[PDB]
Amino acid sequence: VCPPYNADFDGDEMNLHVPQTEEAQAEAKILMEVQNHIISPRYGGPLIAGIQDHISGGYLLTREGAYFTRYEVEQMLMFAGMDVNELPEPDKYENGEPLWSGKTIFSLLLPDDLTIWYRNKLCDEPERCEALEKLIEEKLIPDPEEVRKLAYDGFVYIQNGKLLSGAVDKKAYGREDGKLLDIIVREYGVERARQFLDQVTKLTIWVITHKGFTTAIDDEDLPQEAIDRIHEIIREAEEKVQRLIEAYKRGELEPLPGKTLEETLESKIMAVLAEARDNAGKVAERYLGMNNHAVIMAKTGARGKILNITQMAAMLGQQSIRGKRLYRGYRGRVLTHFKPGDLGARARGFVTNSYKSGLTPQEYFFHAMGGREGLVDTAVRTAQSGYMQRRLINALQDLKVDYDGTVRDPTGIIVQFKYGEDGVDPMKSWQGKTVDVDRVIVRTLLKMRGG
Amino acid sequence: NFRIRVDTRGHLMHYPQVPLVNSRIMKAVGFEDRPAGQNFVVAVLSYHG
Amino acid sequence: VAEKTIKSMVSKAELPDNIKEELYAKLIEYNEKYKLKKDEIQAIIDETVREYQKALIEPGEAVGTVAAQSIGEPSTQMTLNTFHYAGVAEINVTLGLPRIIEIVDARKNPSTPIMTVYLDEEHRYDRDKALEVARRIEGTTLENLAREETIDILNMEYVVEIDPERLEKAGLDMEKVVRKLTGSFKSAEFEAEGYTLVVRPKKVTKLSDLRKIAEKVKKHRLKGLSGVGKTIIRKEGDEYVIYTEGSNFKQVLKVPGVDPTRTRTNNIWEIAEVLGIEAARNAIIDEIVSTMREQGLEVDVRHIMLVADMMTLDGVIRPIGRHGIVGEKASVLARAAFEITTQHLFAAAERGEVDPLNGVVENVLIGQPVPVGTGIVKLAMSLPLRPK
Amino acid sequence: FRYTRFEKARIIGARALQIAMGAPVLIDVPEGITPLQAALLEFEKGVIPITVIRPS
Amino acid sequence: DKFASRHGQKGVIGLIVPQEDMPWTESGIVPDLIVNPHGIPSRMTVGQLIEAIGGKVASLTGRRVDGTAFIGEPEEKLRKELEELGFKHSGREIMYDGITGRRLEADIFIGVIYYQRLHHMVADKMHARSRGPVQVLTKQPTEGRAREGGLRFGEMERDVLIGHGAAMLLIERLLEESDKTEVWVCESCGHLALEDKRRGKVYCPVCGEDERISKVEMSYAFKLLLDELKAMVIRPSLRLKDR
Amino acid sequence: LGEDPKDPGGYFIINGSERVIVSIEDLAPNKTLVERDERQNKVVAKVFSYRHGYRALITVERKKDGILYVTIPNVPKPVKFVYVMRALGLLTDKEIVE
Amino acid sequence: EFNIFDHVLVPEHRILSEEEKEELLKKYRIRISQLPQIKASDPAVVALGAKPGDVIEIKRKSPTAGYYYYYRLVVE
Amino acid sequence: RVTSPLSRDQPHFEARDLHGTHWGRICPTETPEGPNCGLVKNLALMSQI
Amino acid sequence: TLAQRLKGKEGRFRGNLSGKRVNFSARTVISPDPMISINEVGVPLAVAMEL
Amino acid sequence: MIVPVRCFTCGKVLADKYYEFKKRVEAGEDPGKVLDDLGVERYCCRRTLLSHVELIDQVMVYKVY
Ligand SMILES: [Mg+2]
Ligand SMILES: [Zn+2]
Ligand SMILES: [Zn+2]
Repeated sequence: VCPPYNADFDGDEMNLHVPQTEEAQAEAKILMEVQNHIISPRYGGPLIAGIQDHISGGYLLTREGAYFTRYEVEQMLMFAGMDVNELPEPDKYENGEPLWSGKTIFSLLLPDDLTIWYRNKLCDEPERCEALEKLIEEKLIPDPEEVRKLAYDGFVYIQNGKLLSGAVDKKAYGREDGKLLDIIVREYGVERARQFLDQVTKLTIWVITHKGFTTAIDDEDLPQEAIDRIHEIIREAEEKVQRLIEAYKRGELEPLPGKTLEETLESKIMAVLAEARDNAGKVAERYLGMNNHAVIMAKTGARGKILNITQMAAMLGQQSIRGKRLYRGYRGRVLTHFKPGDLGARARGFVTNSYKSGLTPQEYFFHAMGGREGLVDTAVRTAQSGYMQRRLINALQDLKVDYDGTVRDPTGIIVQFKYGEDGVDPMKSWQGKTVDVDRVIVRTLLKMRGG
Repeated sequence: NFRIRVDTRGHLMHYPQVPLVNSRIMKAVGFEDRPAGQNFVVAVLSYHG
Repeated sequence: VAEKTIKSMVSKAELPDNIKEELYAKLIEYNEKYKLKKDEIQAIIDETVREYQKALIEPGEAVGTVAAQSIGEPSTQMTLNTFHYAGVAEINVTLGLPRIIEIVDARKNPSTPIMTVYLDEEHRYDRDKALEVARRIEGTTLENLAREETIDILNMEYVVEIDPERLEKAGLDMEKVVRKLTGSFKSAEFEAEGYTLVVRPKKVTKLSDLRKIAEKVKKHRLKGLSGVGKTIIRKEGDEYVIYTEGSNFKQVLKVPGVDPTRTRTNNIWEIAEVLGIEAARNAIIDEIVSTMREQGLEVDVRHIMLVADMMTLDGVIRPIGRHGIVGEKASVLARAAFEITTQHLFAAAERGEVDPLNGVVENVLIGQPVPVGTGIVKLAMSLPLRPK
Repeated sequence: FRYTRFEKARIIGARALQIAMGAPVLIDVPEGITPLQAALLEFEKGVIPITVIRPS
Repeated sequence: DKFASRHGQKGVIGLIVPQEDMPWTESGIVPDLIVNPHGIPSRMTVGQLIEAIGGKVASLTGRRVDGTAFIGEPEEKLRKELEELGFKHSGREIMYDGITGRRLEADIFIGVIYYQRLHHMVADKMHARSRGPVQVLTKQPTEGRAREGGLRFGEMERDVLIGHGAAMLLIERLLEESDKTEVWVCESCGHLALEDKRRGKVYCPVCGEDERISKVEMSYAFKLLLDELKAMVIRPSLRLKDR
Repeated sequence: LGEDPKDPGGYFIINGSERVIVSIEDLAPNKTLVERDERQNKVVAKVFSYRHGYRALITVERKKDGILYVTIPNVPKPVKFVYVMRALGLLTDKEIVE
Repeated sequence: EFNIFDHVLVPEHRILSEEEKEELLKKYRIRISQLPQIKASDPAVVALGAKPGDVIEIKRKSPTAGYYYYYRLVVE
Repeated sequence: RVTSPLSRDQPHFEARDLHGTHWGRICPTETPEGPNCGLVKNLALMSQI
Repeated sequence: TLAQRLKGKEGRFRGNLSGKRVNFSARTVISPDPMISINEVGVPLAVAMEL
Repeated sequence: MIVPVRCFTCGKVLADKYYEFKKRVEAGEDPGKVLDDLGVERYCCRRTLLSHVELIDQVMVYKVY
């Protein structure tokens, strides 16, 4: 419960008031308690869910080859409230020692009838997802052994309470759309969801803690050959820009339609360099493996962006201020360390070194010009929003829904016959639509045919 | 001169320490002669959450 | 089992269900080619109605307040986007949060208008035919096909200057060169290298004041139709879409080739005077949605539709503040705490007027329960009550 | 007859206030319980005699 | 209490765990501060990692590493010296988990970072209000810790409670925690009546006692508002209505 | 004496509280600044000038019809440059021109 | 050559006979003066020849509930 | 501290941006956040008046 | 006078009527603990005795 | 502020080897052996002895009776 308050933890303060009269107190507990607000009225999706460690730990618990010894399983089911009898059973692998596959321990939380299947973010081979995609349509209940045990790490398949294939990431939990916590609140009231949420949290934490999840300094390192690969890219991209400047001087411009000649030059240049930065980023997403403790956080969605992991071992790129490139300076140049009248790549604000290798004095100053932009804006955008909200609240607060389903203003002037183009409340509708025939058919037909 | 002084609110951290790696400028300004902070020994890992 | 036999089972069960679900469920439940038998088919319809029956809004909700808050929350998280895109056609259309403020208010004027023009079945796949249309709407005066102006020395009095090539590479129609004397003020004559010179060998009115001649002949050119501006073309899914700057609705529909049934326009007012009032409502909805989607965030459509419908409640669109709903009729007390100036409008109500209550702010000022929420329920209970 | 969310809260709220000022309680024994929590168990057994006058 | 490094990793003390249940390195070192690993490759403070290695080398050798911008100690020397002193180059070691006791199946980074305690101390934030003295002429509660005040319930806080639909909760919070004055209104006149002690009776002006006068409960603030209209030539007839 | 040698000084001890004057960044008095172009009018120049306390503005604008006005602080109502020029001290048209 | 019809923004406005007025007004239990009110200008009303004191039935398509109806008057 | 004399609320986008002349006279990074941000700045270490 | 008494942009709607500080409250910093249920809140024992 | 009599992580007395350290290092004897020559194995004990300032001599001069 720290997306809805939009709180962090670096000193933010909260207040708490206690209602007194018996009618008021009762009213507060039935109508405003937390569990009645897992789905947000703004969009059809869950708002209270797993955050940073909750997602990342969930990945480590469900990867191909996460065999937990008997002592640990026993120790962690007592850490997650759940209370089972003498059925840890039955020890999938006893070759090395009698031990447990990671999928079965997670399976002890979902109820015994959830059949769901959806592709998720970690897939990288659209063919191996599709080799398994037909065996669900034309059979609907196969044996688990054949090709479900020929599983992939990115196609969540749960059938009647058993996670056969797939791995859990930010498509199950999380603040943006997760189609697992979502389905469990529609199908099985509200009270069930809080226990499933609560038990997932304390489970997932216990694996992440005892398994070790550090980040060191070598996680950003590339070898000598890959470094040289980036260097040749920065040289060619610079020389491409120089050739265009020489074309501008000799009057063979070939200018763009709309903009004036001076702006056509700038427009061509920015496109040339943006490709080169992204091209270096493709190299970074290629060489350093997906099995270190830093990229893992990036691809699942727990304080991540592949754009900043690449921005730590490759070019930073250009540096802009509200659109145009850096023009504000001395009469003819930006800084006094370049020659007057240089529109080159390096002169007009293009940093070549990364945060690891280190920024030089010219480049470091350029980076400050781009960083003050973000600072100024964020405090200004709030100002206009707050006033604007006061307008629409003092205009719409009067409307109610009458018992015959009609929205009426306080003077009996009917604003809308059958509310909101009738009749499903946005807190309970499916991504703009209503009842969802495609889900209901598969759900009831599976529970009856499966037996 | 903290012990002979009158001021609305003052602070005194008992055991300050000179920062391991610092800048050459900090010694030429006089921050090393009256510092403000301590050297912890940090480990990076996610504990119990 | 077959097609006709499940067109009747659904039929007599459709009474608790709605019209849209009837078409969708039948079409889909048919289209599963491994088709189940009969008993389970009844169960599906029986189950489906339960979901629908459980989705209706609970009478007593406060749909006004949640609509305001859900639209005013993402404005705080209204960060930047890639403002310098790698695109060409749409340019400087004022995205962001200030766009939302413009549509929420009336404003006849609004900054950077654009009107969109699609084409019919002849101009839909061909470059040379899309250009002729484009060139027909651009409209170029004389003050744009120049670089500057100066005067001469003795008797020459004036001169027109560079450049002349804007017709012999773009293709702007030498027949209209003769047209120019269409009720023109002065209009001399000298088409040499394509650049028409204009000599005036007279007197007392203008002698050398080359500034005030701006409102004269120079502005009075008409090399095209629809006094609007630039026109950019773009292949949008194998169809050429013409993106124009500014707006001129009355005369854009009366143009050969522009398909009149599909042009959409960013100007809120012009759509209301030409198309109609209900069409203005659809323009409001579409425009807000377009803004949110290009930012990443999504907001559910029922909120936008409430605000849009509520705003057009008089026929004429009126702003959301100080000249509209809060300024329009409410109760007298519902304008007492808004824009204190009231001593001219407040004394107006003192001549023959009443008030009952049932607002929101009147009841909170007096101490009464507001009529939304729990307040709209009334209880009743028979009093023997043997405990047992 | 299935209650709406708003009607449910009100009924409990009304019923709870009666329980404070007297008004004998049905089988609700355990150990020391607030007047609010008393109304919750009575409602869970569907014995609340308060009926909602529906405006229709 | 708030702690923060000199790079921007602001944070609050989360739990003060006993020394025994703390993971320790295959040497005698026991960590003092365990930092969340989700904060380094998110903010992009590579300088934090470099300082950690830099403090380890500096403590062992004995000389203080020079880190001034642009002409500071080259990165590669600290990594190449750390190894010859007897430690894996990457800053990582083998750590044993203090709770149960088995090596974590990973290596755990460890450094010497210079923190600093900030003055936003919890002793000066916490305070509570039961029922305090308020203003006399305007009748609002007081401000600050020297006069026992918290924050206010103004414009935005009314609109949020209405959204839920809590009518009962609303009334209690904004009015009842003030004064409620009971006045006797005439039914067919609309003007506020008039008592008389020593005899004990009410009496409205125009109609003499015969007409049933009724009690009406309202906020004291609103009664004063009627008077202002009454001081002018405006008549605020209160037409009451039955239960 | 009772002071510490590291204290750099530069502040006053008025009435007990230690007050310091934070330097204020002026906009270069007795200068000329040609303002920008084509927002509402043409170009305008602005000159701040102070002499013993008071500082006033004197623009010599020229809006896009060639009037060329001057602003005076006391009562706006711009006056033509050549009107004001003769009221100052130059009579003949040759004086202004040359 | 165009019209208010055949366009992706203007729905097909139709007029009710006198009988249906009373029938409609009993369902929603309201007075005549409480409905939204178009103006005597704007093409969509003047094309059909509508008189003040009428209830125009406008049927517009909503991309969520399919077919949704509405009703409006016309004043000067 | 060096302070500018403007309005603390209305946005001066052209007055807050780091101009090129600040190199070696005004500190490029030291700027307190809040409603000010950019208005109040700090003198560089290597600068004489 | 009267027209500056009932109003004058700072009279008696927004000042003392429609907004007030309230009673029965407390305010302080927050720190995390994932070992309690999703709806519970921890209240410091000093605050529990003043409310 | 006289040297912390214990280290902050490793419990081991340390004041008894501060003074003898300081005077020996202020004569040219390289610190990397002086510390080693005494009982200072791990580096956790070592940081607290290396970086410290002992301001107590300056502050003591001023008085408060
Ligand atoms: Mg915060
Ligand atoms: Zn009376
Ligand atoms: Zn130690």
